[PDB]
Amino acid sequence: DFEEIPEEYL
Amino acid sequence: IVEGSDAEIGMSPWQVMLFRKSPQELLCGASLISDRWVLTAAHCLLYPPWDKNFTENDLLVRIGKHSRTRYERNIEKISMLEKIYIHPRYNWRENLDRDIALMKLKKPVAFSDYIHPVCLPDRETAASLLQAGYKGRVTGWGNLKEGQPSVLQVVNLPIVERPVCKDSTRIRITDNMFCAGYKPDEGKRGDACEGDSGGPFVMKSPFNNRWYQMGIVSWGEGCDRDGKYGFYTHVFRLKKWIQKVIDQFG
Amino acid sequence: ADCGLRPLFEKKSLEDKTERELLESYI
Ligand SMILES: CC[C@@H](N)C(=O)N1CCC[C@H]1C(=O)NCc1ccc(C(=N)N)cc1
Ligand code: NA
Ligand code: NA
Repeated sequence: DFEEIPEEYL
Repeated sequence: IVEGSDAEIGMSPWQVMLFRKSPQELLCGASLISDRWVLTAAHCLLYPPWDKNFTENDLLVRIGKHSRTRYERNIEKISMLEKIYIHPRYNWRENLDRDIALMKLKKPVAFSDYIHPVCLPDRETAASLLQAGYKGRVTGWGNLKEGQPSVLQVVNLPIVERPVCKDSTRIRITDNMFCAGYKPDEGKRGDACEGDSGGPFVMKSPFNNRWYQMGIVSWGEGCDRDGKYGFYTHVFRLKKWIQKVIDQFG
Repeated sequence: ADCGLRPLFEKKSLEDKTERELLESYI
């Protein structure tokens, strides 16, 4: 449902 | 938020989204109180009846948001948790008494037009503003009814007298809570709801024209039910704990 | 120190569309 976020934050 | 409206851009720049990393989803609301401290409800993080027990590495803080689901490039800021602090006498076993937790960020966040901390009340602002009939403002990305909004929702709601709060529920109410919401005969309606948890109840002081966070979205029986009211953690009542944490852990 | 003053509203002396409802309840 949510737009994926920049990998740096994961 | 049920029966609220879309927020204006920059209207609640202390609004924080607690975000679960895997699977990627909203966990709760929260609020920015300094460039590295975020305030929320303890039940967002710890609630053993539902097997909820989040660790720092389980979560991210997204600050500056408007859109619920979208990644807001060049506008939101996403921060990692250094440490969670939950009130030591938070009462998850019975009534969610002292439903409050702090989160310390790994790195300070940069303030912007969309990111800015809210104030916490002192005794005098609290005594002056927490009065039955006085309205505050609740914001969040939670359910639209007892469904999910495209953008931040806002609703203004009057504080309710303590006897009316008590008479509206079988749950035991404490001095660390207040309730808010319209009565059935007042016609208007609105309420926080699931997913709004941990978000702020704010009031704009007429003395210095600043926004203060008086409450934290904590619990309610259903959402926007006639004769029921939303219940909020009483931030001023727990400020000693807040200052202690912030003082000992900076 | 600057808490509670929003950049796009109080800092610019702009009001949001419903804050007057709160002011009017502070009786
Ligand atoms: C005691 C009532 C129960 N429905 C509840 O609210 N709980 C069970 C423990 C967690 C908490 C919750 O779900 N909080 C989220 C919530 C629910 C309702 C409202 C409202 N104002 N209607 C706000 C937050
Ligand atoms: Na009762
Ligand atoms: Na109600």
